[PDB]
Amino acid sequence: GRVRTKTVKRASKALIERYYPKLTLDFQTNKRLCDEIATIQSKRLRNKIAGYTTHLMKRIQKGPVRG
Amino acid sequence: MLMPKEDRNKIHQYLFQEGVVVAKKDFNQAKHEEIDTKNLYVIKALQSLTSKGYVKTQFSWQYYYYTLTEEGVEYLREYLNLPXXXXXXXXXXXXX
Amino acid sequence: ALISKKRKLVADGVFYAELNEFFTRELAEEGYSGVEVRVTPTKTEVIIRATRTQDVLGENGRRINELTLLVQKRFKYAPGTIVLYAERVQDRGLSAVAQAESMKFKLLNGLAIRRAAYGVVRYVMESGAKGCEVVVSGKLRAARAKAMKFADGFLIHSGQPVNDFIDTATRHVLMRQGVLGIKVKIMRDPAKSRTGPKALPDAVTIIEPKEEEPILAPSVKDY
Amino acid sequence: QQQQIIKIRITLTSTKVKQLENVSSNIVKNAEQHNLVKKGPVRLPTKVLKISTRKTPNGEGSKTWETYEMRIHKRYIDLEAPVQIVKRITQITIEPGVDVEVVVASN
RNA sequence: ACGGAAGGGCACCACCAGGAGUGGAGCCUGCGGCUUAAUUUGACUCAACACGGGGAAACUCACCAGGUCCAGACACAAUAAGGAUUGACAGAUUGAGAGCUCUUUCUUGAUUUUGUGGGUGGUGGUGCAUGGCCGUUCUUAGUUGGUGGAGUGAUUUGUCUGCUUAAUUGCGAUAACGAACGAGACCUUAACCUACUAAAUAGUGGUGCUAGCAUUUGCUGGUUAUCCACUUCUUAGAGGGACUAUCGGUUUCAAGCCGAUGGAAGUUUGAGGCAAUAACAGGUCUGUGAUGCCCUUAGACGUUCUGGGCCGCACGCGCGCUACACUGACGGAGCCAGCGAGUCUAACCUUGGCCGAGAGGUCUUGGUAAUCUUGUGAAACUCCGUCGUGCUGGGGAUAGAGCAUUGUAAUUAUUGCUCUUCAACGAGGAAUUCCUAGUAAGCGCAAGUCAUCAGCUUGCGUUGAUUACGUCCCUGCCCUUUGUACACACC
Repeated sequence: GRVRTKTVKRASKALIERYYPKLTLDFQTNKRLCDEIATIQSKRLRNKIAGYTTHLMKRIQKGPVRG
Repeated sequence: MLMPKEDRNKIHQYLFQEGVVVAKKDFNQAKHEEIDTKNLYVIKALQSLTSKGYVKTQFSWQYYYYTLTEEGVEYLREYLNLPXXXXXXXXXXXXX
Repeated sequence: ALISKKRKLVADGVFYAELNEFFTRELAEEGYSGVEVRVTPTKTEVIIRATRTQDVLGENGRRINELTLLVQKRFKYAPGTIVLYAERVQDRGLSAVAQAESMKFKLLNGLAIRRAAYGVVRYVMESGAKGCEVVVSGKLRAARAKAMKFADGFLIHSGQPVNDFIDTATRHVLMRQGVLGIKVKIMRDPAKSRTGPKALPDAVTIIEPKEEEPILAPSVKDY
Repeated sequence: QQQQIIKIRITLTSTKVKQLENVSSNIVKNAEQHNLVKKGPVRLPTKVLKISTRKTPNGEGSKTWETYEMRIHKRYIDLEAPVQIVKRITQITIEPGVDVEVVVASN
């Protein structure tokens, strides 16, 4: 069950919302960005958020998404 | 309890002096640390002293912790025929 | 001595347990709240944390003497190999044990269960605590047993932050009728913490950007 | 004029890894604060003391076993050092909970 | 809240497909039944019965036959310094070298005695008076509040038809919008780190040194200091790493799931720890000096001592252990783990050398431990033979005799050893438990218990399949819809 939790998708939401002059479609740069931008008390969590904000990122780059 | 007044002397002297007693819940122990009597003698003499409100009694982990009280000092005084303002652990010892 | 450090550490632990026990029993009327044992050169330092150190000291240092003599005599220590200090606990309303013994001593004064509990939780909140809940189990004035939860604020119950934030005390108030169980819970503010993880593994805070004024063709600046 | 080259092995041992490592690296760096000869903090395999119990006070119920574990951590550091600097390294670097022991040893 | 009402789901404590079995056999072991001076007791569907850490020779111990002691605080009163009161040699006696009792008569010195009141102790009662703890619902996903909408209202909406996940997990529809508890996060561990810090308690390379075979240069060992060097293996600190990634199928191009690639690892990475609100007259006063009340308290239901008993056997049931053999027994030989654990005011873990068929003994030793036992040279297992389907050399119950060890004590045989005795059991009725990958099952250790006693247990590693990768047929459980005259809620 790889269904990302609510705080994850909510966080990815806020990120892509207020930091599109940054990020890309690469998990690495997104993750490192995530560290130099948000205080995520966990590596695993931050990487969850980064991977998902990455999927949302690559999915806005073909046609926008709700929220 | 039934004990010779000699061991009563050992006990009451020891308490009036050291101001504090300790004794494990273990009868049949022949003899006690510091005091020269059968452990029982101490425990029961202390039940006596503690019921008439002269000492304070506590337990925890199989050990009778005996505090002394102020009327207890009055009565250790009375029982050891020594003047008012005698001894007890009411002195600053060395400098500790 | 000449022990296996397994048994040394274990024995150290059991020593602590018996210690906190004895102090708890002996210093209830003084709002005792825990100890720590310190192995140093020359002496070994037991440090008390009651709320009433002016009385724990005793008549010009007579009672702390009684207790030091006690511990000494019991655990077999040479007169000076052990010393007991008694320094007050900062914010008595953040260590569970203190509030536990508190409400207990409230109900030994016959105050309304609701009144005592609600006043306890109110105090705990007012002492800048993230949350607090006091469960009261047992039989009381009635016949069949009952229980009462009293929560206020924020607490979590699951995971590692259990060990990190919340304090859980369980004190058995004994009355003429039967007995009651005073369970006390205090969630202390993560933001403070001083030492250790200062925010919940949940809390992911995003920082807010700033307006930028682009336009106006490039140019450069020579220093 | 005291001061003579003694071989030493100070062993730290405790259950709180943060303070143990604290006093460990503090010791190694405060002893290397002055070019002293040494074999730095050697880590002994972490000891795990287990206790396997029944959760129940009595007998009834599913057979739920609860497992407890406490952890011993032992470091040992070797220093080649005189007499003063040793009493100096023993007086300070004291930690409430960390068991420190200072052995001469050379045969 | 409940239903012998309707519709969906969930699940190896459910099916399916198979696996290994259990149920039949001997024995071990618990429960019942009986027996008994006593055969102490709680627990009886899942959620009682290899459970109370319950492997009882004494003790434990609660039971039975018996003998002691008070360890009955304290207050009042009473007795009494012409003596209130304790002890005892011997004997009578008694299981007993108990002055328990008595014979006789020394001693002791206000410690006690008697009496009342009051205490105290109690594995005595009440878990249906309670604390606490635990088990079960639950191998579950539920609880709540702010602004707002509907209602006089208690309340409702949020918190929902669908879809998707292990998840009130998401997506999505949408009078709701955004949230907190719980799930998730987190923790802990097993997986990766020729990247960092290092280590005669870990280990490698080189060399001093030396043995063997080669002798051409070698190959194979020794040398807890002969130095030098390294940190890949080992150890543990700090960091890295995965976020179901990349590509691509399928689906309201949504959550997601499916496949190939890559990767230490892509079933919540594998396995655990914690874990909401609420419920039960679940269990536990036989863990507690946690406790209310009741009962007992000197011919004790207090404790202690001797002896016995929980093991008593026509039979019912449960967890099991060893088997019926030829993918085997026997016998030589090959030989590899991982989790542990160990002695101070002591005899714990024991290498080595001899004595012995064996069990064991005896003399030394290392080790408070990564340093010694120990590389725990474990067992299954692999290899060479013997036996050859014959209740056989499979099987080892039953039983006689002899040596040893634990322990004050081994008879009703604690355990271990050798000789002989050579049962039932020829794959097992209806029935029924567990299980989806290093899993099942086979194999053995360590640890708990422990003086001596594992056929139990908690972990650990060793060899390593078959069959799903689904469903709602049996079962159990959730969810709505529905009824209700229940609400201490179908007991």
